[PDB]
Amino acid sequence: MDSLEKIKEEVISCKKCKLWQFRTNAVPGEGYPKAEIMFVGEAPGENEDKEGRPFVGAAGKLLTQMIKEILGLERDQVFITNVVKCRPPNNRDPEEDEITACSPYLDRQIDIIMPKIIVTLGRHSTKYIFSKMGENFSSITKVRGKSYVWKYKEKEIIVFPTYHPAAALYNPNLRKILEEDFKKIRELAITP
Ligand code: SF4
Repeated sequence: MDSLEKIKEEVISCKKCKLWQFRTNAVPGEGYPKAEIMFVGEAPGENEDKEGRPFVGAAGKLLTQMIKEILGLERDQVFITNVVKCRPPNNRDPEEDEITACSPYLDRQIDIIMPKIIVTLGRHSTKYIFSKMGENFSSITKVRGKSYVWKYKEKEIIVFPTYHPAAALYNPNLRKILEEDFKKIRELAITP
């Protein structure tokens, strides 16, 4: 039967799409298997590729700070991954065939974890999860900052799209919006 350990083993040696040829390390994701909050980013950047870990660049440091200061959580208490788990060449966006190849890993991670909340960081992860939900995706600007109920198996999962933290690094206005969004995520997390 499936497990997060099995998914990690498969990802680390995966050659299911052409992205494998460009990587230093695949990035399977990390965190608590019973996380109430699951964060899903786009694809690994350069530092993520180097470390084999999600959100470790400057952007990841900001994410960590927001999780700590606004949500009141350590990274070990949440689960963090990416819709595509290898760094696209020259940091381009992932192709549709790459998302198709890799996203079953994310499906399997969600299946196992069944978080209360999935926070989709950026337009690619948001569009992907919306496609799985059957929810209409317009743009990240139009859908961010709202909760969407995803009836999934026996449970309800709250999907909360926001901007990717890298977008907030050098943009004070967008960072305040991201912070406000994390405040809303906090309220959702603590409310029965
Ligand atoms: S991006 Fe995903 S599907 Fe493609 S090689 Fe890496 S782990 Fe496999």
